[PDB]
Amino acid sequence: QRPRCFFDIAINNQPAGRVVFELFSDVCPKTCENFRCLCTGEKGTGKSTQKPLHYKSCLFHRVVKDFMVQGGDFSEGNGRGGESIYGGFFEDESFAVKHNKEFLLSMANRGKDTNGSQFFITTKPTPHLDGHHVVFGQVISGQEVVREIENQKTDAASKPFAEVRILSCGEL
Ligand SMILES: [Mg+2]
Ligand SMILES: [Mg+2]
Repeated sequence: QRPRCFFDIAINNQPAGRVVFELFSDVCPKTCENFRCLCTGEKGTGKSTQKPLHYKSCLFHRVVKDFMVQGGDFSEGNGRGGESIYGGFFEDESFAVKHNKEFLLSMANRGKDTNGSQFFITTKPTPHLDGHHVVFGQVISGQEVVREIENQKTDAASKPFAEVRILSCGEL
């Protein structure tokens, strides 16, 4: 069975609901294990960042309407940071799953083989990302929460003016 993970979201400290993901561990096992462990916090402290390998209290720092919502920068909160559970970054595992629909879970990166902790959730088909970002899961519930994140007003760097925070997270 494929694992299922969750985020409980708050927007300016007001609960917005839970997003649940299914992870395609049969396609991208190393990528899925990283995300799963970042949900539970179970791998402890990031090697280079020296901060918890954990999405708890992390933000959705980049929102682009009709494109995606992105988070997981636990160490800098702005896209510059993060790290994987393996230390630093890990390689792009599979391009098998297409970015052909809303509500797919995919790895953010800064070029080839730079997977860390940052992830995004598509909000429309984004096929041009195929071969660039590894899709590794999908929303199963909480689509309306994702839409509420997507519709946030953002600053000049596409960061929501509201704090879109992962209040709690884990594995089901
Ligand atoms: Mg390779
Ligand atoms: Mg790129």
